[PDB]
Amino acid sequence: MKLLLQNQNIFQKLKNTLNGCIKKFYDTYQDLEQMQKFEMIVEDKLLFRYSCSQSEMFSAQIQAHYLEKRVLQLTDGNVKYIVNFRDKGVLDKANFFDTPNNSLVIIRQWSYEIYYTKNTFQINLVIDEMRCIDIITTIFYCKLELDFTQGIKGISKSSSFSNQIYEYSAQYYKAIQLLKKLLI
Amino acid sequence: KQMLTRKEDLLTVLKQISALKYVSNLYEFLLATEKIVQTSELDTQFQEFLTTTIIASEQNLVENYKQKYNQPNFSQLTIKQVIDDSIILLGNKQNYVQQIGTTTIGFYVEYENINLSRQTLYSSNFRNLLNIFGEEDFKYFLIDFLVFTKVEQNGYLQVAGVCLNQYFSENQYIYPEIQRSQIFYCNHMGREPGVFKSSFFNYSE
Amino acid sequence: QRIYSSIEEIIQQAQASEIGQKKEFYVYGNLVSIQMKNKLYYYRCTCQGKSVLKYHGDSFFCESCQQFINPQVHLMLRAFVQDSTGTIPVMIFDQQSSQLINQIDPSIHVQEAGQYVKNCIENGQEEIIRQLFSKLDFARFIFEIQFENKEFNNEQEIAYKVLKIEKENIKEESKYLLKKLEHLINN
Amino acid sequence: PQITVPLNCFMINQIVKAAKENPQAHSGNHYEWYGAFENAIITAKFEFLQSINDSPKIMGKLSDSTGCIEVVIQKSKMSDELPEFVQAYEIELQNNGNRHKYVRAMLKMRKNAQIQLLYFSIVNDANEISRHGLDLCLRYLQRKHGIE
Amino acid sequence: FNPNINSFEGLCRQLYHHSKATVMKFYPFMTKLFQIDLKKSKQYSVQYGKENTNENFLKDILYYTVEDVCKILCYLQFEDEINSNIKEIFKNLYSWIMWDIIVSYLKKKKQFKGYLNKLLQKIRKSRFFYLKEGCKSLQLILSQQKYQLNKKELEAIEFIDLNNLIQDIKTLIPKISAK
Amino acid sequence: QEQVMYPRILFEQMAQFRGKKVTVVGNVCNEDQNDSLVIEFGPTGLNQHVVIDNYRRVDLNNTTKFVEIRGVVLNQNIVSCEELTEFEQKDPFDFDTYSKLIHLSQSDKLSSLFTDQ
Amino acid sequence: IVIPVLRYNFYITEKHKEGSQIFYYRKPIWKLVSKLTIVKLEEENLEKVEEKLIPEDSFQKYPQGKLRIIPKKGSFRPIMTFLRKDKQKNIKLNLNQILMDSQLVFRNLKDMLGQKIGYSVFDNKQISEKFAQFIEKWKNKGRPQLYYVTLDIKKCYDSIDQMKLLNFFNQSDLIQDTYFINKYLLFQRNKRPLLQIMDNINFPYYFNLKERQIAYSLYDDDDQILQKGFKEIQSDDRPFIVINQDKPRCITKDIIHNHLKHISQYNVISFNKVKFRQKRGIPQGLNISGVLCSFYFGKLEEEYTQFLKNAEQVNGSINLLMRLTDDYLFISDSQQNALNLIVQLQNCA
DNA sequence: GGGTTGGGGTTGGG
Ligand SMILES: [Zn+2]
Repeated sequence: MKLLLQNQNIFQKLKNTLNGCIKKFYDTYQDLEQMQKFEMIVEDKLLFRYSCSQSEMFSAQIQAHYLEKRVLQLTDGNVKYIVNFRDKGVLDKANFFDTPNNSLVIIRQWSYEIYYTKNTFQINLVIDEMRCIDIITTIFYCKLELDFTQGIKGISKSSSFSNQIYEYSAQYYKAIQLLKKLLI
Repeated sequence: KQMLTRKEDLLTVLKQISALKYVSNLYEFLLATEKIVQTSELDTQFQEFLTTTIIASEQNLVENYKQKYNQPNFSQLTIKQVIDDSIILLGNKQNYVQQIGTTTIGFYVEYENINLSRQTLYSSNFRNLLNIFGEEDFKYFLIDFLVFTKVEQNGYLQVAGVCLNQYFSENQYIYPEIQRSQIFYCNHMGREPGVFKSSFFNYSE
Repeated sequence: QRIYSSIEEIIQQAQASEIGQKKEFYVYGNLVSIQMKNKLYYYRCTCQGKSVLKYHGDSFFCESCQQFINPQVHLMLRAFVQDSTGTIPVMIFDQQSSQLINQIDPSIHVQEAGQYVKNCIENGQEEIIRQLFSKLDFARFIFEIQFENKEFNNEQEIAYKVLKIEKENIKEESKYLLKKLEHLINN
Repeated sequence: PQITVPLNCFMINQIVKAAKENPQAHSGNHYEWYGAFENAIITAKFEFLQSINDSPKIMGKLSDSTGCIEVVIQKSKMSDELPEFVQAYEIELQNNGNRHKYVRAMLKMRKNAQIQLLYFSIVNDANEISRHGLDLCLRYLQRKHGIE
Repeated sequence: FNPNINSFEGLCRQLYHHSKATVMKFYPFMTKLFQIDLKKSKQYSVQYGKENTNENFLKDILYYTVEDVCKILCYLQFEDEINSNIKEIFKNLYSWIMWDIIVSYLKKKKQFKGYLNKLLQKIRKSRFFYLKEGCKSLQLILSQQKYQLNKKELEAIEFIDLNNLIQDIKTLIPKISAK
Repeated sequence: QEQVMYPRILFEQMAQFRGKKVTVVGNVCNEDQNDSLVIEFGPTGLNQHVVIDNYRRVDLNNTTKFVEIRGVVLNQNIVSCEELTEFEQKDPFDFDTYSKLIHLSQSDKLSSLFTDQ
Repeated sequence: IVIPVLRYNFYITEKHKEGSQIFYYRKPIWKLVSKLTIVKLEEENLEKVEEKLIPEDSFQKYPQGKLRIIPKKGSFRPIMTFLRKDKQKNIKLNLNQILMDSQLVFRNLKDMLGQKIGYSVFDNKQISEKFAQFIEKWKNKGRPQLYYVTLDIKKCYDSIDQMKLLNFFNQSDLIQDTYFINKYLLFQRNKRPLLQIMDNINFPYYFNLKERQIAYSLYDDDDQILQKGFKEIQSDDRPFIVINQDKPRCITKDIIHNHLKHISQYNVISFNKVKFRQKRGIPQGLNISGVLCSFYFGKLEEEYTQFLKNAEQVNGSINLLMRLTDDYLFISDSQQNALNLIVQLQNCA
């Protein structure tokens, strides 16, 4: 079971989708009108939304969820992820067998979300469609993890212990630098 | 005389097996057990599922599952809880459909492998079936019967009961075998004709 | 004197352990849920035959000794040990498995256990074996458990094996619980 | 985070009373005592209770130094017999001249349902009482400190 | 053997040639079988006597295999809506073809020259008689007006009447044995 | 359908209680041989003997070695016998661990679980 | 005595078109034949190789193959096998056992390979249904005269461009990124009629048990394999029963790409303790070779057979084209169409 | 101290 999820290579899909989002934002905001750049720089609002393509779907096991903050935890093998979901409608669409916890699910589609906050940019991952397939009551002890709800601090954490995490953190930092260079 | 036919029915085929004594669809079994009545109304999809579902058992157990007036049928547990109770009751037996991809630890059951058939088990049709049946009778129906549900024009998927593959299973001397296959495809060549230097013919001296 | 650790402590140490690390522990727990789906026993020679050449008609011939040997059956069992805290899967070898078999049924001799199990299985008497295994459920003991962080087929894994199994006695277990709780209260 | 926790009759009583008095909890059968649980371990004397017109369910009684609880014993349906662990208690009771004894029982409870007792073993040593008490206190302390 | 591809004559010719190939293919098997006398084996002697154990065993095998093959061939050729009398007549015709091929091939072999040939000739004669009787009875069956024939049934009736299966088989043999 | 609260107390505090519906546990006495059942506290190195008048010494099973009584003490060393079960014990019963258990139970921090309030 | 003598003093094998008949040859004659065959193969497709060039990763990851030669009239017929597994370097499987996952994926591809992007056939059922459709169209036309042409490719496997195959694999959208493997047991009715009611009647008397594997994608596909777990084709209305299993597997397109690149570039075989390496094409004998060859040649034939797509309505001419592996068969009504097909095939070649 | 699932059987196309 662990091998099946490890063969998914979620990092490849994440890197490709991040590159696509960065390129699309770069080409779509080449106007470089100074007053427009100033006025879209506002606190706590989304600026762009890039939906992932059909090729990059993966499956993970739900370990925990939080309805008040719409925070959902995913894991596979060594790595566990903390992401957000659109709303309760995503949960209702996924015909959960008994409970969201300890259920194997497949992500039909998700979208990268970019936000400006505290004079910097944070990238959020939002799950849009969910589908449960079978219940897996097997606790996977993930030594390593990355957080999408804390930004660069939540991603660069524990980077030294995983080469893939290091590369993804470097890509994230480069994307942040390019975004801030273009907008400001 | 007996002729082969291009069209056949699963129930008709099953009735030709001597080992199985009771073969019927779910709807008629429920009517015989009086769990439901003809005057009662159900959804068309649920009725079709009941009609198409085929069950069988090695013995006639209609009386055992006869409706009891001692206590009515109301459900408060989850379908997963009922299935777990049935699996725990199964105990050490290790050839049943419902145990595929799962293991039992004491009074706790653990799922660790992917089973595509669990969707039918946990479907709303089976939920309504459990609502009609009751926990104590469902836990034993999942064991005493072989459950087959139609999912195609002619295909059926077994979801409960003993696995069908179990039905497809003082010594005497056996002489050795001549190793004739060793002759073929030998590309080795030696300076002096004879046999290989590794043979006991050449090893002695 | 001995020091006793809990299942959760063993689990945490095994997870934190690096590949190739071993450690032993002593735990108060109960055996439960012996598994029999896989093959229950294997064959080895008296001279520790690493390779046993399979033939037909119950013929055997070791390679580490090079004589016509009567096959020797070694019993292999999988079950789960669990305290009040947590549960883990364990490997039970020939000696311990025979010890439990003779304990639950004194009729069968110690090394006779593997042959008895093999005879029952081959003759087709599995109900007796199943009932005997079921009678061992929730059997309290004192367990010596060793974990190994090893890699199999280029895949990291952790394997738990039981080394010693002893008859349980409540007095020192209660004493250990008392001192642990007193320490917790003091802290 | 553990489904099995040890506690006695008084703890059962207070948990059931609190759950019934304050039912504004999650829509799940799990109880709430420093977490969710389904299994319990208790050591107390057991005695049969004679029910009326109730064949499938057998009513039990566990009196202890803190209180008394009622549990239900289930039996097989295809044939009418008793579980082996309770036949052992019955034969011991008939052998020892109808004398009750303490037992080490593991039982499962769910809200809006009866308390089912799955297995127990007769205990003949008095030190098991102290063992159970210390284990209960230690586990309660562990749960309280793990909640925080 | 798809009926959507070949006609009745084509199917008959295909079966004829395939059977002629298969009998020569299978001949070494009974040649090897005759190297062992089954009278020394109780398992076969108790079932087939002790005088002609090999002959009885071979006859039983051939008979049952031919019957199964004919049933499968009829199932493949026709649908369930076709008349049982038509199905039986075609099965008898196929059985007669197979048995005639086998008898013609084996009538010259020395090992089979004696006891077995009479039994095979009896089987072939029985098949011919049954086919003729079924063909004769089918006319009376259809004359009752109780059945309405479809296009395939009409085609089969026309084929049978054209080949004059009522009397004998000499008409169809040149058409099916042509190479 | 009813609740009776049966605290466990060592030798020293029946005098302070001066009569409550309680429970006590101890080993059976046979060196004295009174008409009624007499049990002792501790490892018998120190003399702490109490007698129950309701229950006769011999009517118990001969294999019985250890007992406990749930009932109200009437007077010092005299305790009423209402509920009585037997334990045959092949292993001497530790008393100090039971003592510390009773003390902890009497401690306010764990008293909430053992008794109400 | 007997077997060692025959093994040492003779090479024993079978010819090409002689079936299972056995033949014997003296050892020096076979040595001469081996030398001549090596000389023939070196000039065309095999080259002597050194272990320095091949990367150590693939060297320790993949086992090598063995070469066998069958006599032929005036020539030979090489056969390479991949049964061996390397005891060293922790190898427990052979090439086929390693690649059977990709074999399942390409077997799934074979289904849409039948009719979408070329004229490829794989079984007598497909051949028969195509023939039946053409026969029905011929009947509708009114039984006009017919003409046929037959031709075949020589050494199709060795004439496969590795770069072109890799490009087709990369740019082909019929292969999804990720797939899941499901195992299940299938019970199917046999060819035995139902008995009408000596007492011992069981399931094996009426059903045959088969083990099946399947690979499915995570898309919301029409066949909705996620709901059932099987994909079976039935030629009759008789029922069948399926039970699933609990051994799933995952395969990624990148793994298939790596396997294809390795087998195309670093294919190493041995002969008389002398290592060789292919220079062009894919090795025959691998479980994926037939499907890969069919796809590769289907690309070119669909490239060069544009006119056939519109011919049947441009002038209403009935024409039938099938290709089984490297063998072509074409029956039409227009001699002009046949000549055009021959010319286009020659141009494509 | 253990460990895919090893076979059985051999026809007709490529
Ligand atoms: Zn040896």
